[PDB]
Amino acid sequence: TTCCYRFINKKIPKQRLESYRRTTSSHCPREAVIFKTKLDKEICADPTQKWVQDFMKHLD
Amino acid sequence: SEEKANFCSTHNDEVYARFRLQMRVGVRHSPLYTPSNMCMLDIEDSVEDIEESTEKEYASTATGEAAGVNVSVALVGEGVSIPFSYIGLGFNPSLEDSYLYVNVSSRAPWVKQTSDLSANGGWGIKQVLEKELLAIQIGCDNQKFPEPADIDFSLLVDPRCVTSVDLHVELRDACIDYKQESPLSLKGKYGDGELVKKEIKDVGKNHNMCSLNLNPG
Ligand SMILES: *[C@@H]1O[C@H](CO)[C@@H](O[C@@H]2O[C@H](CO)[C@@H](O[C@@H]3O[C@H](CO)[C@@H](O)[C@H](O)[C@@H]3O)[C@H](O)[C@H]2NC(C)=O)[C@H](O)[C@H]1NC(C)=O
Ligand SMILES: *[C@@H]1O[C@H](CO)[C@@H](O[C@@H]2O[C@H](CO)[C@@H](O)[C@H](O)[C@H]2NC(C)=O)[C@H](O)[C@H]1NC(C)=O
Repeated sequence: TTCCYRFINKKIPKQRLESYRRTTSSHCPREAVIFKTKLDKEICADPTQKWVQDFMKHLD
Repeated sequence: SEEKANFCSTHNDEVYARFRLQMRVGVRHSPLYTPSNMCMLDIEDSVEDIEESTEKEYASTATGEAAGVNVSVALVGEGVSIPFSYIGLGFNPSLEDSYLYVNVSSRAPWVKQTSDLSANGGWGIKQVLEKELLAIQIGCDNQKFPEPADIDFSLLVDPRCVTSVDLHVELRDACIDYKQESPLSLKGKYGDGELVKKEIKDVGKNHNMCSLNLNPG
């Protein structure tokens, strides 16, 4: 499992996205959400940014 | 330069992007990893579509794998292409814990003209400053383990094989050397950037070197 050392300060395009995933604590110090894409690229916003929590609600 | 100069001269009043990455990755091999010199690198661009808009999403991705470790670098413009023209690794084929250096660079407009991002009041610069996303990520290949000018990027790493990460990144006016300022001078860091900038510039004493340069024109 992968781990984020940095975060995007912008918000990612709604249209372009696809899947979602959430980290493994013991592994990754910072808990965060990983967003895949139509492009098959895994951007990752460090949450607390509601923009994320909403997007994930759109996912779910 | 011979050309770059003549060019920047003959092109005073507009701005072309140059994007530049430098990155030292600390590596840790799997106990079952076998030493190897193999290196695979690749660049791939793509032009997907912002449904809502009339404006295409452009994207350039560089990738390279060596020493059990694979890297992927993804730059995504809304309405602007910054084509990666080149990637280079410096890497160490042993089992030893070691460093892996990753260069990535855009095209020189004076090799092949990128867009003048300044046209129409700096429309492009709007597009970049606001829209451009950058996504770096690092993994372990197929090796198996025993169980505001602040550039806006995301780094995800598989920590099993990755010990450390340091990088300096920039997206800047491709002629800022011959200009006082520019409206495109974005920069980014993570850990000792200015250091890895110094160091990358000469690891070719103590590593294998592979790299890919795309055809000019
Ligand atoms: C990433 O990009 C940098 C910048 O282009 C590369 O820097 C180049 O590194 C090589 C060797 O690693 C340098 O060659 C050396 O030049 C010195 C000058 O004193 C010479 O005495 C040595 O015998 C050697 O030829 C070269 O100077 C340098 N280029 C520039 C413009 O500084 C670096 O190699 C890249 N890293 C990679 C692919 O891992
Ligand atoms: C490093 O390489 C691994 C192995 O190729 C990549 O993992 C693949 O991810 C895809 C998802 O599209 C999965 O189907 C498989 O788990 C993997 N491919 C296989 C086993 O052939 C991973 O994408 C790479 N990471 C980076 C940053 O390049």
